[PDB]
Parts: sequence; structure tokens; C-alpha cells
Amino acid sequence: GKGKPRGLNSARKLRVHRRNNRWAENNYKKRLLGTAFKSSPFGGSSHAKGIVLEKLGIESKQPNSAIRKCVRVQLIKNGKKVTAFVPNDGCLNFVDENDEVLLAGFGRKGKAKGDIPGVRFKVVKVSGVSLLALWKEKKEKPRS
Amino acid sequence: TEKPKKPKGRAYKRLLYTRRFVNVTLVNGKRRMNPGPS
Amino acid sequence: SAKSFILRKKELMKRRGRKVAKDSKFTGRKRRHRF
Amino acid sequence: PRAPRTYSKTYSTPKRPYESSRLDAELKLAGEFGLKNKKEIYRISFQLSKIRRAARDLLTRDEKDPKRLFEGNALIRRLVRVGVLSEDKKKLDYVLALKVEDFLERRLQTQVYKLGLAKSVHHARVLITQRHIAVGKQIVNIPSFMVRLDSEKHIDFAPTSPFGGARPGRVARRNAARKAEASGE
RNA sequence: GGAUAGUGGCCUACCAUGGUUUCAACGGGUAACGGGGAAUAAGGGUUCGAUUCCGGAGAGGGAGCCUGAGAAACGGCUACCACAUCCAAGGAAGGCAGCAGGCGCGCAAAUUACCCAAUCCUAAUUCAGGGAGGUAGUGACAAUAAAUAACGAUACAGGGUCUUGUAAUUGGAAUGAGUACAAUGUAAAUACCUUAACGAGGAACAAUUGGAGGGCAAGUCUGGUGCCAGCAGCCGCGGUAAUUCCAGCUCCAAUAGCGUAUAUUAAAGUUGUUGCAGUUAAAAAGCUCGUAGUUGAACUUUGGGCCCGGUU
RNA sequence: GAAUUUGGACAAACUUGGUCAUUUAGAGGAACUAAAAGUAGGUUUCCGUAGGUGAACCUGCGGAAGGAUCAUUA
Repeated sequence: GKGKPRGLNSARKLRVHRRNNRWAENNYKKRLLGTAFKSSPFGGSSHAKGIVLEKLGIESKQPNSAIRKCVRVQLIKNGKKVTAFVPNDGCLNFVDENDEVLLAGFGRKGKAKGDIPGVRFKVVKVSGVSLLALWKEKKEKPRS
Repeated sequence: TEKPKKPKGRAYKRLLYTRRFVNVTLVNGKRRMNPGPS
Repeated sequence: SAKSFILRKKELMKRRGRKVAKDSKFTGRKRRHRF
Repeated sequence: PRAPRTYSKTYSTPKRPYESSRLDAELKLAGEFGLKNKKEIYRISFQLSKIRRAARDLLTRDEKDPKRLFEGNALIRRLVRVGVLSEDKKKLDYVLALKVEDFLERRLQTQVYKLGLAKSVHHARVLITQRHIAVGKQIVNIPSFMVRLDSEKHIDFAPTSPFGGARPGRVARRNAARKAEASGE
């Protein structure tokens, strides 16, 4: 019983049935179709670099608000445009227009985390220095 | 403010042993690890 | 609504019979500041 | 194109890192033996797990198997020569019964404290690091030397190291010079 | 028959119509060089392998050829294509995926250094040459060992005449991080090993990285800012979908390391051969016939006696 | 024995028309997004098919319960 063939000379049907069922995965189909190299905002890369096109005044609510903003950036290698949650407040004065920021993911192996709908990137670096050192008044942003 | 510096490395672990169980300092009966104003 | 969510889910483990740390003025705040 | 140099790491962090019983037992061990961090405990646990895995898959082997006899006798001889396993416990189910602090007892730091000469474990570690203890005639400045059974009567003060004679150290020298130029004339 | 070093449709003339395929031929894709191997630890598996060894292929893309035992060679030649250098404008000269190094592309990677002293290789050859190789410079890829303190005395506090802690109290010890005669080291040096001399009293010679409802170890902390048709009246209180708006204190973990992102493995019995599930949660073809495939009742010399010698 | 020459095999590349592969403009369309702020009703639930309709919806035929078995004889 138990559905599957069980005979001793019956490895071929087990092989082909396993291959079709594995094509009904989620990770296997995303990996063997080359989905990240053609369709992902990154090229399957851990980090990326981009040009800050716009910054929008996105608050959580209206005037009694939480200052949690994001910028809209265009990639260097792909040319695609994404959006990125900048770190803790006070970093918005560092990120101006056309700053060559470096971006990573947000923490869900390729999905958005947090209460911001549709943002899965964070600005790791700005102008090629940092945000942690730049916010902690350790290093300062170079001019132009 | 400035304080006398905390020991570093092995002695610090030694300090925790002295802090945790030789002559146990602060207990509420259920071994609290961070008290405030009692 | 972070504080309200923590207070709402905070009462369930009392119903389910598990220990819960007693509440004070540190609940709905950024305990560790971001980058 | 030089032939590769093989390396390997000798410790393994625990799978579940935040549990109270293991943390308090580790702090107990670190306090009683005077350890710098948890990596010494991890190192002993790693090599004890290696020993236990070898003992397990030798005990699974059938009795009078020549591989079982050879590897088991070598393992028991090595762990008696180190001094962890006792003289009356030369079996395989008994080497499966070994514990971490049994290994941690045979360190040079614990052995130089237990043989007098140090009056504390942290004083023993500081005394070893400052190049004061010689095994035989070789000065050892390592707390984890893992003293054998045949050299237990040879841990002594160095031919250097002013606690064993031979030209007292820098601070006493400066104090003697100070007393000679000030209180001398 | 020709050609080859040689078998061979390898090619040519003649003659047959054959050869492979559901046990997947052929075609397409491969962000595919293959293997020894690597990570993941109950097993079986899953993922990776451009890269220290073995084999293949290429020298910007093709093609052709000389010399030679060996090449369809590119630090050899010839032609075309694409790039591109010098000028006297007539002509000439190219090929770093060798070692350094420059631009470019990027999240992503070091010196235009010294030497044949080692390992070996080439030659007419113990002698010459070797960016092969070795040495040093950069280097927190990864891996190993463990400094940042130890011992007293005083005054109190305890378990209570012996054992621990506290403190703007005090005392002498000890040593390397460094600065370096010298000597070892080395082709010559740098460094390690050894060592004359100097080198610790705390803002010295000062350890960081993360986190604290629960996950998960660690707060019945403090201050400030902003709003309220809520009380008071200029003191203030409370609330604040301010998803805490901003700082500090205290505590926990790991520790010369720690955090984050991406991928993968385990937990995962969410790929299930071991080992899933299908009435109602995803899922039994509307039903039957039927080829390949998978599977397929029982039975044929058993039993008894003889000796010898092996292992506990 | 050089310059040059006939034929052959090897064959780079060029011109014409065709095949395939990826990317950028292009009227129009259908969907959706936060858009704080625009124009009381009937109520069995479905499945297949056909027609009609601003919106679900209405109607015809066949099937299902994934719909609440009282009472009495024997």
C-alpha cells in the first residue's frame, strides 16, 4: 500500500515522480528557473548600490506621527528602481539627492519586514562611509 | 560620569562568580538578577 | 499600537499558566535605538 | 601551488545559547577553575565529544574485533597517560562516563594550584603567564598544558623567575636602587 | 582505392536501405569545464566543487601553415574580422586569461619590492638562466595559543573562635605590550626564539560588539520634547493609533571579537526509499477496457548415523 | 632556383533574401493602490450549462446537502 510503487526493480518511477513533485516546490522552482538572476531587484547579490532619486515624507500617521521615512533609489547595474527604509531618525539630513547609497535586505530572506508595507531594503551606507558611524558623530560625510 | 573601571577578561568572570554564588548578595527569595529601589 | 498589542497578548500567558514579567514604563518603547 | 596546510577549529558553540542551567553550570566551572571565557569549556566539550564518539562506535563493534581491540586499548592508554581516567577504570563503558571537569582538573593551572605554590587559581594563572613555572627544565607559560602522570613530580619554579632564586626582578631592583641612592648616603 | 604514424565512411567510385527511440531518441536550456574533494553530525540524504592534485580546452574570434620526435604553437608565422600605436603621410609595428601594475565593471579582491639561498626544470652543462619557485610589503578570508591584573595589612559587614565581602585606607611584589647594546635568524634583511639597560598606580599601558513583554538571559529605572475642547489654574495630574518623540542609568550574552545582508544546511517527516498526506483542512481521473512498466500461489534432498579436528 | 602561373582540397570573410534570440519607444485597453473627506434592501447554500443585464444579479433544465425525523402502526 501507501500509494507509491515499492517493488525492487522500480526505481525509475520513483525518480521521475520525485522530480515532478520537486518541481512543485517553492525554493526549487525559484532556483532552477533562475528567477533571481532575471527578475529580482538585485542580481542575486547580497548588497547593491544605487542613486537616490527621491525622498518622500512617509510618516506612520498624520501630524502626531512617528518619523520613519524611506527613500526611492535607482540601481547602478540593473537600472531598476526600488525603495529603502533609512535607519533611525537624524540620518535623513545625511541622505541628500544623488548620494550613491549602498543597500542590503531587511530580514525576511527576500521579503519585507516591519510595519512598513512594501519596503525590504535598508540604506547601509551613504557616500561610501556608513550610517552607524555617521549617526554616532564618529565620521563625517564627505562633501560631494 | 566617570567611575572606577570595570575589570576586563578573566577577572570579570571571576567577579561574576563572586557576584553570583559565593556569599550571595541580593535575593528576593527567588534569585532576582536586576533590582531597582528594592 | 505596539503597547496595546503587548498588553493584550501579555494577559494570555496568565490565562495559559505561564510566568509573565510585571509591567512598567518600559513596555512600548524602542529599547535599543537603531542605526 | 604549495601543498595545502590543513587546519581545523577545536571548539563548537552550543545549539541553544540562552538556557539558565547550562549557563550557570558554565559559570560554576569558570569560577572554580579560573577561566577567561567560555571557549575553554567549549574546547573541552568538543574534544570530549570526539572521544565519546570514538568510544561509542568502538563499543558498537563486535567483541574481539582487532580494530576494536587496537583503537580501544590505544584510547584507554592515552587517557590514562594524560591522567583523566583513573587507574582502576580501564574499560570502554567507563570512558563513556567521563565528565568535563575531569579534563579541566588536569590543566597545568589547576595542577600548579593544587600542588601548593599558588594559593589561588587566578594567582596560578597569573603565575603561569608571567613565565614562572617549569615542567622538568622547560618553562611553560600556558594554563592548558594538560600535565601527564609521569611529570607530576616535575612542576617547579623556573631557573629564571625570581621566586626560584636567580637575580630578583625589576620592581625589587628599582626599590633596592632607590633605597641605595636615597637611604644609603 | 586514396589519405594517415596506423584501425576506421576518415574521404572517394560502386551497391544495398539501413541506424537510434516511452528502458525518453532527437531538440532546447544550463548564471555546466569533469573528478579527487567541501559544508551540514542519528542514519539515509541535501547543497557546493572557477580555485593549491589529476585530466581537458583556450590564448581578442575564426582559418591555415613552417621548423621539429613532439604544435594546427599564438612571449612562431600568414590572411580575414573587430579593436588599436607611431609618425616626415611614403610605410612600420601589434595581442598580460604569465609576474607586478593602469582603466573599466561592479557588493566583491594586495607591491610597477628582493633573490636564485631552498624545491626543482632547461642547456654544450657541478659554474649560466628561471616573475617556475622562495622571501618580505598590504591583508580581522578562514584557523591555533591566551595580556587587560595578583598577594597582603587596616576599619567595618557577615557565616561566626576560622571563612568570605565592602572601602576617595595602605603596603610592597611580578610580568610583557613597547623602547632597544648584542647574538641567533636570513641570499641580504624584517619578524619569531634568547637577552645588557629602560618601561604600571589608575581620567595608567582605560575592550568592544549586540540586546532587555514573550520568543530568549536580562528593569513594579530617571529626565526632557510635542498634543489634549479630560481635571486644576499657571503649581501641576492623567491620557498621548507620539507603531514611543529624544537622551541617560541599571542589567544580560559573546569577548579581540561581535553585529547585519544574501545563499545553503540542520531543526523539516513543508519532497517523505527509510519517512508525508488525499471523507470533511491542498489533493482519488465520471466510469470501464487496455499496451509498455511494476508485481505475481504452492511444490523438486529432507532426515539420520560415523569419525576426526578448530574457537571459549 | 626566385618573381609570376593552371587545377585541386582546406577555407577566414564579404553581398543579397530568409530563420531564431533579447531589449527600448508606441495610440488604446483592462485590473489595483493609499485615496479618511464623491454618486436601506432582501435574506437557503451551491454545481454544470444556456439566455438576458450599469453592479453583483434574474430566468430555464438536470444534479448535491456541504439543510433541523415530529407523531403512529408493526
